[PDB]
Amino acid sequence: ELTPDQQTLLHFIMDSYNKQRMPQEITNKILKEEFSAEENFLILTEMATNHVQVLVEFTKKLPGFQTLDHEDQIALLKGSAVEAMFLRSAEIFNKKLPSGHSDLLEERIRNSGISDEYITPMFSFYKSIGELKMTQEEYALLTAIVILSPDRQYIKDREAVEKLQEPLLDVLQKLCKIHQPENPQHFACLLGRLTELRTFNHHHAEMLMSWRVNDHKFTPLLCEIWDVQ
Amino acid sequence: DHQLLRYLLDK
Ligand SMILES: CC(C)c1onc(-c2c(Cl)cccc2Cl)c1COc1ccc2cc(-c3cccc(C(=O)O)c3)sc2c1
Repeated sequence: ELTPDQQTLLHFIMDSYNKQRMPQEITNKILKEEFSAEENFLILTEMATNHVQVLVEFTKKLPGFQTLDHEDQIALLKGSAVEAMFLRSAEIFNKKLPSGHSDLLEERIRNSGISDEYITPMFSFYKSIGELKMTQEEYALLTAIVILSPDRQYIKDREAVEKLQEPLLDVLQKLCKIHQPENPQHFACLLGRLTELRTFNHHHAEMLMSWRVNDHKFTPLLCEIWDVQ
Repeated sequence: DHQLLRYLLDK
C-alpha cells in the first residue's frame, strides 16, 4: 500500500517527468506555423529531436540508470525511443496537455507524409489508450518501464535492467490496486498496451524509409538514435 | 559510434 521506499521512488520520478523540458517558444510552433505537408514535417522533426533530449535527461535521472554498462545505456535508449515517443504524444491527445496543442498536432501528423496504413493504427492506438483514462503517474511510470525494458535487442546484461525495472512495475501495480480496486484487471490492461506499443517499432521503420526515399531530412540526433543510415 | 547519445549522457 505504498511503503516509504516507494512513496519516495514515485516522487523522484514525478519530479523528473514533470520538469518542463520542451521550451514554450518551440512547442508554440505547432500552433502558429503554416499548415502544409513540408512545414508539418519539419515541425514534427523538431519536436521529436527535442524530445530525444528530454528523454535522455529523464532517463539519466531514473534510479540506477547511470550505474549501467555504457553500451547498454545506448541499447536501451535506442530501443525505447519510438515507444516512449508514442506514449508522450498519446498523453498529449488523451489528456489534452496545453503545451501539445492536441488538435493542431493531430492536423500536422495527418499531413506529414505518413501512409494511411500507419495513420489508422496509430490513432486507433491513441483512442484506446485514452479510454484507460490514465493518470500522469501512470504515464510516467509507464514511460520509465518502457525505457528500462530488459527485452531490447543488443542488451549485454538483461538482468541488471530487469532489476532496475522491477521496482517501477511494483509501484505501478500498487498504484493500480490502490485507486482502481473496482477492477483488479487494470494493471494487466496497461501492460497489454505495452504489447500494442511494440507494434509501432516496425511501422516506424517503414515510415522512415518512405520519408527517406522522398528526400526528407531528420537530424544528426534522430538519425543516431533510430539508426538512420 | 553513437557519440551524440554518449555526449548527452556525459553532459
Ligand atoms: C521525425 C518526426 C517527423 C517523427 O517521425 N515519427 C514520429 C512519431 C509519430 Cl508521428 C508518432 C509517434 C511516435 C513518433 Cl517517433 C515523429 C514525431 O515524433 C514526435 C516525438 C516526440 C514528440 C513530442 C511532442 C510534444 C509536443 C508538445 C509538448 C510536448 C511536451 O513534452 O511537453 C511534447 S510532439 C512529438 C513528436
